[PDB]
Amino acid sequence: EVHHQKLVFFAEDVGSNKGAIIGLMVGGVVIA
Amino acid sequence: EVHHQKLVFFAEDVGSNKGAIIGLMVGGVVIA
Amino acid sequence: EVHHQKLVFFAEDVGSNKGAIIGLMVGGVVIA
Amino acid sequence: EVHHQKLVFFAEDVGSNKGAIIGLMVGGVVIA
Amino acid sequence: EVHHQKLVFFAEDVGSNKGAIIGLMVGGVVIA
Amino acid sequence: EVHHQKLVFFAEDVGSNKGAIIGLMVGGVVIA
Amino acid sequence: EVHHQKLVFFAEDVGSNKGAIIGLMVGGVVIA
Amino acid sequence: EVHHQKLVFFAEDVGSNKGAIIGLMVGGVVIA
Amino acid sequence: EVHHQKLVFFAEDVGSNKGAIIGLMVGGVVIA
Amino acid sequence: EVHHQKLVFFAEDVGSNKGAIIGLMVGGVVIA
Amino acid sequence: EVHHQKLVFFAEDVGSNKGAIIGLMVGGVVIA
Amino acid sequence: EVHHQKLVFFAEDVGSNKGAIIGLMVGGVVIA
Amino acid sequence: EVHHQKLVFFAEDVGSNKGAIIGLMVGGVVIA
Amino acid sequence: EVHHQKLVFFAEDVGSNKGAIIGLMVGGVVIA
Amino acid sequence: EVHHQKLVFFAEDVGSNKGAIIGLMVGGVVIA
Amino acid sequence: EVHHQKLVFFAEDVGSNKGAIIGLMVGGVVIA
Amino acid sequence: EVHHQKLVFFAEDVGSNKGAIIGLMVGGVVIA
Amino acid sequence: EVHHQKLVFFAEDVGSNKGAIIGLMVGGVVIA
Repeated sequence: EVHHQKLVFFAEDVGSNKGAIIGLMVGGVVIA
Repeated sequence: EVHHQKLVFFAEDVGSNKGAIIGLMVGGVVIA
Repeated sequence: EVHHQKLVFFAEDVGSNKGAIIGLMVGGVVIA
Repeated sequence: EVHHQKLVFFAEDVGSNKGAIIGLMVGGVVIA
Repeated sequence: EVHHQKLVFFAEDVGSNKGAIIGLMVGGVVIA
Repeated sequence: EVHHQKLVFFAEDVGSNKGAIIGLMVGGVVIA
Repeated sequence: EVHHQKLVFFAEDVGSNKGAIIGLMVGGVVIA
Repeated sequence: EVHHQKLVFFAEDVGSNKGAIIGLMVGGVVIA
Repeated sequence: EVHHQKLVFFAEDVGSNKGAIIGLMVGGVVIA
Repeated sequence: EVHHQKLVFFAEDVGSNKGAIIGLMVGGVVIA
Repeated sequence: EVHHQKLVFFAEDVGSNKGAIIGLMVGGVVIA
Repeated sequence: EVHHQKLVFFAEDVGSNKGAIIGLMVGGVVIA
Repeated sequence: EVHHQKLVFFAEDVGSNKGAIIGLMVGGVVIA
Repeated sequence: EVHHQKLVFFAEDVGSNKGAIIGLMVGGVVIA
Repeated sequence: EVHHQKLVFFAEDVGSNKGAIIGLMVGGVVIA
Repeated sequence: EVHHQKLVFFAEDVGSNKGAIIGLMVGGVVIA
Repeated sequence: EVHHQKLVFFAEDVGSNKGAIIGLMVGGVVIA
Repeated sequence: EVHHQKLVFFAEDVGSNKGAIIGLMVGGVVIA
């Protein structure tokens, strides 16, 4: 029982979130 | 089941989420 | 041969979800 | 076995959130 | 409880967050 | 101790956070 | 005769935080 | 002058924090 | 002068902080 | 609008190619 | 190269293409 | 402002290549 | 043309290349 | 021609290269 | 705004190279 | 103001190189 | 009033280079 | 302090190098 690459983003309870972008390789992003 | 690679994004209870884009390779991402 | 890769997005008791997408290879994305 | 990559972002309870972007490599990001 | 590369960001109880960008190799970033 | 790399940023009870960026190789950051 | 790379920034109770940038190699940085 | 590296900045209860930058190599920094 | 690379800065309770930059190589730094 | 995302692994005039695998999200890869 | 996503695995005049696999998502891969 | 993302593992006029693996988010690779 | 983020691993006229592993986030790589 | 984020591991006229690994957030790497 | 993130591990006219490891945030690396 | 970030490891006219590791933040590096 | 931050490990005309490592912060380095 | 930032480990015309380690905050460095 062992993990290697643990990629968790916002993996939990949340109330209000605006503008969520997840990407190892990205570009040109505008969060209004 | 989670083994070695775990790619999760906002995997849980949420109240109000606006704009959720997940991608390893992407471009030009705008959120209102 | 066993696979140890896992990929997923938001998935649970959500209240107000507006604007969601998942893509390993995709460009040009706009959310309202 | 000396490979252990832990990537946890916003992995917890939160109230309000505005502007969330994650990516090992990116280019050009604006937060409102 | 041993980990080689540990990457923890905003991983805890938070009230209100505004402008959060995580990226080992980022460029041209602005937070309002 | 151990020959490992641990990175932590904002991992505790937080109230109001404005302007947060993490990048070992960042260039041009405007935290308003 | 030991060794370890520890990097902890802001890991406790915080109230009003304005301007947070972490990175070994950072160029052109400005906070308000 | 050789041993483990313990990099710790601001690891306690704090009220207000204005202009916080952490990084060995930093060029051109305007902390307003 | 010490031997171990213990870089500890502000590791206790603090009220209000105005301009805080931690790093070995620093150039063109202005605090308000 | 659509951004510009290129993903090239190899080019013409290869010659002797022995072992070439490409995968944005893949696990377990052994090449002779 | 263009205003879109272009994933190039191989090109002409390859000569000897031994061991070629392309998959956006897949686990367990063995090639001679 | 203009932003683009270009990823290239190799180029033309290679000659002889043995053992090539590319993956944005993978785990467990061995080359002979 | 102009480009912001460009991940170049190798170039033309490489000649002989043995053992090439390219990946943003991984864990567990071995080359003969 | 504004190469903001340019990550080059190798250039042209390589000749002979044995054992090459590139990764922003990787771990557990071994080369013969 | 002014900035530029340029990183190069090797240049033209290489010739002979063995054991190459490039990574901003990595750990546990052994080269023969 | 004008600020930039450059990071060069090796230059042209190399010839022969054995054992090269580059990383702003690495833990546990052993070369033969 | 600062120009910029630039770091160079080795220049051109290196010839025969054996055992080389670079990193703003490293823990546990050994060269044969 | 308010001045150009140019860190150079070694210059051109190296010739024969063996065990070259560079880094602001190093730890457990041993050269054979």
